[PDB]
Amino acid sequence: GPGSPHGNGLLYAGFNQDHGCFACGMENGFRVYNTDPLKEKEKQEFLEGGVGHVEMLFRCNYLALVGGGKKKVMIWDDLKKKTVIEIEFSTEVKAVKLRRDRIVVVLDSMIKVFTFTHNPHQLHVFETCYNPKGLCVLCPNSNNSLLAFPGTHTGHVQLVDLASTEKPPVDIPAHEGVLSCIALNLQGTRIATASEKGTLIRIFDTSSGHLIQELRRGSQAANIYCINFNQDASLICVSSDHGTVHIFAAEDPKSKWSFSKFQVPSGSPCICAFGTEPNAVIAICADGSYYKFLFNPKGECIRDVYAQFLEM
Repeated sequence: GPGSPHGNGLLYAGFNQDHGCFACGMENGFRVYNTDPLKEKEKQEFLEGGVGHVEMLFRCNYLALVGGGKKKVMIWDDLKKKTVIEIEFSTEVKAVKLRRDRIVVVLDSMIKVFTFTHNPHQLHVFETCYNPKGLCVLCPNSNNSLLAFPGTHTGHVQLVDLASTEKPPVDIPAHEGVLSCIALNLQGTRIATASEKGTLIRIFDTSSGHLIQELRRGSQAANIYCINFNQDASLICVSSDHGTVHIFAAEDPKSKWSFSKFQVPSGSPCICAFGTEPNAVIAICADGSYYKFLFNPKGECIRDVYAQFLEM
């Protein structure tokens, strides 16, 4: 009985590519929500072993699930409502990423890439640094198969084009310190990264590896928990493990510092993404609380929605 941090069964929460849905991995299965307006869309509460990581690929009606036991990847067919592919590993799976034609499995010190077939065939293995958080982004766009992940050298990001594997990877010396957070924009053209120091968020071009914007979260260290771009990557939001969410101008900004910030009253970690409307940010906490805040560059953030999403 390892339980859950909040005693509510929630082991994992994450957004899909455009943040219109989020999924929770629970001790008894998984749950999927429409993000905004908040709506429960699927609840599986009778999956033995639970689910500790959930990846969504609704465009193909699939999810990828990591069993609570951490050694099985299960491809869930969301029309059939069942697992149709299982891959077992001899080490703990930290994350899984999907696109239409690839299953990407993130282990502690390597990333394995498979075909998305009834019998997955391993195509590539990329060594990483130790990667306990399972950092890895995979663009699902038809015309952008970017895979990016922490390189073996501390602070570096490796960028691979799964569509053109013979071209050499791009090696970004993103930070001096251990990487803690990596995020991809919706177009797959920009990645944002933070080290465990968490004072500076850096945005890089995914073709050249060049640094395009550095943002300052603060002068003191923080544990960065989530980063996400808005729809056109004109803004990013950044959350800490204390539940503070900063909103930055990402492109030729007035300031390197955030122009708006809010903090969820639990003081606990949240994931964050922009809502359906461009002046709103969604924050979701493992304690089961959902928040939608409005923002204005010259005003305080105000709370538009509060909900306990595990009560639908």
